[PDB]
Amino acid sequence: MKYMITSKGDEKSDLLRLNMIAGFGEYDMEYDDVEPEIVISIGGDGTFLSAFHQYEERLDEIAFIGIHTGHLGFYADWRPAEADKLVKLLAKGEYQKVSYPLLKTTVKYEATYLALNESTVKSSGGPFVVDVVINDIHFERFRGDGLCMSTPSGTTAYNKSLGGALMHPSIEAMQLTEMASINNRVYRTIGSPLVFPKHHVVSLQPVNDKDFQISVDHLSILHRDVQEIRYEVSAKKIHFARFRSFPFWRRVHDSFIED
Amino acid sequence: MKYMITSKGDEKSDLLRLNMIAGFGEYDMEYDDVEPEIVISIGGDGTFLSAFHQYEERLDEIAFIGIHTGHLGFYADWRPAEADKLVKLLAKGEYQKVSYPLLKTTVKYEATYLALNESTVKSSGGPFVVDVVINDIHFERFRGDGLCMSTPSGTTAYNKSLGGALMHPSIEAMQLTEMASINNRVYRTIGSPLVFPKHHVVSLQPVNDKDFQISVDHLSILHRDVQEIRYEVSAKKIHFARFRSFPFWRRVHDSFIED
Amino acid sequence: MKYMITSKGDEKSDLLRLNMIAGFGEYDMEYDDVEPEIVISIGGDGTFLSAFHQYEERLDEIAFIGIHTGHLGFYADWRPAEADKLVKLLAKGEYQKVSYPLLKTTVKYEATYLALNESTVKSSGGPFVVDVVINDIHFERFRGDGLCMSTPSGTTAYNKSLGGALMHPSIEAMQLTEMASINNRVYRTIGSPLVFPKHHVVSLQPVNDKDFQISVDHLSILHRDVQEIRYEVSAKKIHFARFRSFPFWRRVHDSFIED
Amino acid sequence: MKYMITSKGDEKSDLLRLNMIAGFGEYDMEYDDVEPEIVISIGGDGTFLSAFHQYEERLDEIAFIGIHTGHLGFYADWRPAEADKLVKLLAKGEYQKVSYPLLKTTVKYEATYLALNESTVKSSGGPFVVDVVINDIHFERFRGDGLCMSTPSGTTAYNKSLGGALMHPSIEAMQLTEMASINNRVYRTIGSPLVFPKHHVVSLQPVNDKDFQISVDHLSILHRDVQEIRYEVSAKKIHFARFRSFPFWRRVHDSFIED
Ligand SMILES: Nc1ncnc2c1ncn2[C@@H]1O[C@H](COCC#Cc2nc3c(N)ncnc3n2[C@@H]2O[C@H](CO)[C@@H](O)[C@H]2OP(=O)(O)O)[C@@H](O)[C@H]1O
Ligand SMILES: Nc1ncnc2c1ncn2[C@@H]1O[C@H](COCC#Cc2nc3c(N)ncnc3n2[C@@H]2O[C@H](CO)[C@@H](O)[C@H]2OP(=O)(O)O)[C@@H](O)[C@H]1O
Ligand SMILES: Nc1ncnc2c1ncn2[C@@H]1O[C@H](COCC#Cc2nc3c(N)ncnc3n2[C@@H]2O[C@H](CO)[C@@H](O)[C@H]2OP(=O)(O)O)[C@@H](O)[C@H]1O
Ligand SMILES: Nc1ncnc2c1ncn2[C@@H]1O[C@H](COCC#Cc2nc3c(N)ncnc3n2[C@@H]2O[C@H](CO)[C@@H](O)[C@H]2OP(=O)(O)O)[C@@H](O)[C@H]1O
Repeated sequence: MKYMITSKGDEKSDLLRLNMIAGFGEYDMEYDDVEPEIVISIGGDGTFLSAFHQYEERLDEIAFIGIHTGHLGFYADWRPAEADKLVKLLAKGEYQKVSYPLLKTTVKYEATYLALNESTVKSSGGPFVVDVVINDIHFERFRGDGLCMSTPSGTTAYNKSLGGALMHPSIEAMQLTEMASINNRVYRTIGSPLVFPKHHVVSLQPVNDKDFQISVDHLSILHRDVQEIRYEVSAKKIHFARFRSFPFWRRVHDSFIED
Repeated sequence: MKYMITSKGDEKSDLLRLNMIAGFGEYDMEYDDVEPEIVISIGGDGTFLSAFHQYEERLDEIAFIGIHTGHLGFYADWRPAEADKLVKLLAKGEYQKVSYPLLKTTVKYEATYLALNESTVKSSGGPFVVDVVINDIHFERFRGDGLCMSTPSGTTAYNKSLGGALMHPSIEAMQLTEMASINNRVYRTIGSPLVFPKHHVVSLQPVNDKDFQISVDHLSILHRDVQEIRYEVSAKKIHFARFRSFPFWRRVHDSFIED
Repeated sequence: MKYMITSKGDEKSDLLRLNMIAGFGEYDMEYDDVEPEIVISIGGDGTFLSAFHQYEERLDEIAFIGIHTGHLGFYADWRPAEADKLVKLLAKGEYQKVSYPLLKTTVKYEATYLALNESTVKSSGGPFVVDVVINDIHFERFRGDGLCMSTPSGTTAYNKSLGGALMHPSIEAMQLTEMASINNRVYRTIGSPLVFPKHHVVSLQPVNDKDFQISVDHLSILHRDVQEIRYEVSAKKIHFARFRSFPFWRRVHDSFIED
Repeated sequence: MKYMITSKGDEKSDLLRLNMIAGFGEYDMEYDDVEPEIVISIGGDGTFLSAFHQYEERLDEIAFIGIHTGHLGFYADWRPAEADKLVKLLAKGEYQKVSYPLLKTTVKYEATYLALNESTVKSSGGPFVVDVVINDIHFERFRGDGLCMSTPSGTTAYNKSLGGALMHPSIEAMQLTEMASINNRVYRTIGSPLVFPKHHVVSLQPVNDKDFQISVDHLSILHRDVQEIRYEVSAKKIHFARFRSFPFWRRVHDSFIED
């Protein structure tokens, strides 16, 4: 099978990468970073997010694996000590796969993006006012610092810091959280996080300024003359190679409660 | 068809009830409060919750309808002015039905209950400490005022006041929120609301005191010698007669944003 | 000087108490639990709160000291290893004193209480609705689980779990936090914690039910036919014997950040 | 007396300004925008904030007055209908004055600023990590979107949207709130708002990046090679001309509860 390995670039991750390549050399496995069917990320969740976006046009043909050489990650959830066992079981194939939902972001001026964690919209220069439209009905006029739309696996990241709920990634949904909303006699927002099912479309529309900072995972670019930002659960999914059982709620416990 | 009408009991709801019965008398419709196939609640969401529990053993054979004679409700979402149109379309049948998920609560000392809004566990006398177990793995030791497990349609009720997310009721899930959790060098909880899919089981287990106040919707009873409280999405669903399109997110907007 | 020592009652605290009494026996110090001028609490913050209330009628004549035989406390902030040094410096006198503000609670049916942490008002049986009146002007009609009025040193306790601010105890103020307030088309509360200076009077007044559960620190009693609950910063203060410098913000850091 | 009037610049505020100048022309009152002793702001709270900063070097010699030609403001709290009565009572003098505390911000690379609402520190490009030091002791390493330090009268503004407490402006304090803090196995922050008395110094210190966006009220500038940001309650105060009794808590009620 064709495989590739990305590295955070520090000494630990690079040497683990070279060792796994050597281990793969003892099997019917070909290193190919153009059309791999297995993508191994060695580093942290940030390294994994970059590997996902490096290959987001071949998502249906790739099984992803994350190894954490630092603290436990939610995508980088296997320890370096297990790398030799990962080489053997990856080479045999026949492992199971698990799929997590993704967020589709459409920016009309169109450009479309996939997020594994979230997409956010923030004020560029000055106040941030957007009309929030849900399935073509005007829901609220938001004024504040910004808005965050999270995938299920993204709920443990930015979403969590904004008061959002943690959602098991088997649920096909997206979650919208507020950043420092104003509420007074003029403006009124819902306050609570909002959780949307598949096929629901949330549209952000400018009121005055048409320039915002729009993020998709780690990528953050200033977008000019934007007329609309549309969010919906993607029809595409990210696929993980299933090594063993590491339940989502145990990863939550190990990351935030104790380990 | 067999039908029954429950009333909040004030002048407005009682006379609307008598008028609808008279209107139903002009059709092939029989008043039966033992085995109705249509249950109409006239009052508020509290009146509707009582109608649901009056007939929770025949849920699969009943279509519920709520009329609000006060402010707009989330279950009582039709106005008294539409009552004559409701009589005509209910008598013809062939209306569509919509189903919302329910929460199954099991109390072991077993007793099982269904909630349309939520079930909560609170301290009876003294401090509240419970071990939270998710799918048989210990997740956290909670110390504080209590815990709330909400259905999707319950998310706009107690859940909302506790910081929970609002979830569209097409999502088959339950949501767990904390009430005033202690977090210091001794105890540690997740803080965030937790959203669980079907077939996930959340178990609350006593640490010292075995007496708690357990609520299911409006019913709140003191339960002695409790050994466990188990939550999971019910296999049963409540069925609403679908009169017209009143989207969930519009009901959210009308109730909390403006109307 | 007259002194007394209270104990949590476990083996550790009792034997530390007996050892300190023996150490005090080597000085001009008399054990008196009727009119002590020095009150030493050995246990935790709960033990200290009970010592404060045991002697709250002689607050102006007592310097309090707390020793924690378990985890660090905010009132019980000296370690057992320092007990022999505490005996020597307490016997000499001439130590400095520090004073923390207290909360005066008046319950009219009058009865008055002093709180070192907080006083709370909760629903007894059924819904909790109270009118909140600030300096005789109606501020809000609160509906929800209850309200909490905290001293500065209480802000790290119940107040913290309810989202309240942590206030340095040199500030003469009280802080009001909400417990699970309802906000919809009917009811409207401020949401935010409220911080009041001296001489401001916050009055809670019943709307329907006149029975509530009222707490003052660890004491919680059901109060019948209550017509009003009045909160204001007390003119009385608790006095601590100042052993050395242990800044409030360092106690916050050691308790909640790391130690 | 020397007076000046600033205007939001819309038709309503400009014509009200010209009418008040005409009214002042009937008294011993001289228009001077260089050394006024009375500064009248006509517009909203934003207009008032700009008037404060236009004259922040003569604060001890100026009494400020705010008139709101739109919705009620917290500084612009008098209605246009009262303008003719304001002219008469301002011309006589002998009115009372009320003083609100201010926040002193020191930026070391030094530059010092006064805030009437708040000062905030946010990430410029990339992640935001700062060490928080309280009275020279390291309190926490904050990672997240930013931090906000509010005056008492600022607590109803940005501070409120970030979960901060509302503080009566007679309290000489400042309040620190977090913006989307990360909390996991790596980082740990207090979470709660922090309220500091006079003479307490809160210092923000860079960890990696030394470039941040620093705001003081409406002014927001990018500051390069910053080594420290120091916050403390200013020794200076803003003085308002006291027209009549409009209590702070009533302004809170009228702005956020109902009016
Ligand atoms: N104010 C804010 N509060 C919270 N989060 C904020 C935030 N601003 C931005 N963000 C998040 O940063 C992401 C971009 O940085 C790469 C990443 C990531 C990531 N993914 C997850 C996830 N799914 N669950 C849990 N932790 C996750 N991290 C970890 O977040 C940290 C980096 O932020 C590191 O500890 C990562 O772990 P590691 O790389 O060290 O292993 C964005 O996508 C956004 O979510
Ligand atoms: N501290 C607390 N904060 C918030 N909620 C609290 C709460 N303690 C208890 N509860 C909720 O009470 C329920 C029991 O009272 C009957 C009901 C109901 C109900 N259902 C919903 C729903 N799905 N969405 C939105 N509003 C709903 N209400 C409305 O809540 C109010 C009554 O509480 C009335 O306005 C009801 O509207 P009406 O009857 O006047 O039409 C419990 O089940 C629990 O949820
Ligand atoms: N849902 C709730 N969330 C949070 N707090 C809640 C709460 N319900 C009630 N409460 C608080 O209990 C108090 C009554 O119990 C005695 C006490 C105390 C106390 N004082 C302080 C303080 N000033 N700062 C910080 N920790 C403090 N504790 C510690 O709280 C714990 C006991 O609750 C123990 O760890 C105590 O430490 P220790 O005894 O083990 O040393 C009430 O007064 C109320 O505040
Ligand atoms: N995410 C955010 N969430 C909340 N607030 C945020 C914020 N980002 C920035 N800010 C605040 O803006 C200020 C700069 O804009 C000028 C101002 C002001 C102001 N002062 C107060 C005050 N003391 N109490 C209550 N409302 C106040 N406003 C009103 O806020 C609105 C403008 O933001 C207008 O309604 C103002 O009213 P008006 O001008 O229409 O009369 C900053 O200083 C900061 O506080």
